[PDB]
Amino acid sequence: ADCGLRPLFEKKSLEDKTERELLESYI
Amino acid sequence: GDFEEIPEEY
Amino acid sequence: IVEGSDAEIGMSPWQVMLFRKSPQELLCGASLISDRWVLTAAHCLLYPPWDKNFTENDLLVRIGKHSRTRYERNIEKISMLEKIYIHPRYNWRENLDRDIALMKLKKPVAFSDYIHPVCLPDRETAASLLQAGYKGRVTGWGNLKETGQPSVLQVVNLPIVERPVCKDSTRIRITDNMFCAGYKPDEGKRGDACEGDSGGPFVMKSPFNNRWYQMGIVSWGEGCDRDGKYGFYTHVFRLKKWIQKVIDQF
Ligand SMILES: CCCC(=O)N1CCC[C@H]1C(=O)NCc1ccc(C(=N)N)cc1
Ligand code: NA
Ligand code: NA
Repeated sequence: ADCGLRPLFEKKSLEDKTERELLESYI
Repeated sequence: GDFEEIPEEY
Repeated sequence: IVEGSDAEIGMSPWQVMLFRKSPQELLCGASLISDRWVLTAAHCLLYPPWDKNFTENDLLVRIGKHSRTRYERNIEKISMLEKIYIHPRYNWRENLDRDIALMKLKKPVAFSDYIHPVCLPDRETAASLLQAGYKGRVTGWGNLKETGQPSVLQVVNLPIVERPVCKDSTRIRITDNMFCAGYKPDEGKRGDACEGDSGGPFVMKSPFNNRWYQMGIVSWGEGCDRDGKYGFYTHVFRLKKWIQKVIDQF
């Protein structure tokens, strides 16, 4: 249900330092 | 070895 | 992990450490997929060429960890195995085809800021995300180079590689139940999994629902971070039918 949503990141709407590198490759 | 031993209970 | 970096606290709360009871040491990585199921590589548990054949009572799962060596009081949780399930068609004799195992915990683990399950891919997420050039992320406490060990969990982001480049980089027979990832020599950047990272997850963050999915399991590689070589991962979606059956029957 809750899988894949990290308490200290997605659940707080905080991004980790390099997740955007992944997003930018999903082109 | 480099590992801190764990609680005996485990 | 070679050429990776230190993880942030709680960056990979599904990361699991497979731990040998005596002599007490890291055996492999793994991942939490629900409050009682842990996913890993079969070769972490069964590999006859190396006289490896572990049973439930030889091992513990450590969840919520950051430090490799330290006992992280009030943060990690340590769990006992009820039962190991190895894919019945895992090919340890030839190429590690279907390199996947499930471990059922004796009791459910409590979720926290540092402990939380990753998603497993549906067919549509896998189709959308498993494309050459798309990056995923690998985590682990394994070696920092091919020929020491890190103080804390390491992370590296790596691009999926096209199947013909995967195949032409090796003499091993590659199957549809595997994919490979890593940079080309041409690409500059580098990084890889290594010994000790086995069984840990290759994850991708879906841009459709902003959830992390485990697309691969660290399976094998020839050396670590060699130019022209790539790391190979078990293709989780291709084996999901087996995963569901195990979980649905047990
Ligand atoms: C097939 C080449 C040797 C190999 O990788 N095997 C022999 C049977 C077990 C598996 C293994 O060592 N997995 C550990 C490993 C090694 C390298 C990587 C990598 N460079 N990405 C990942 C995992
Ligand atoms: Na080849
Ligand atoms: Na390489």
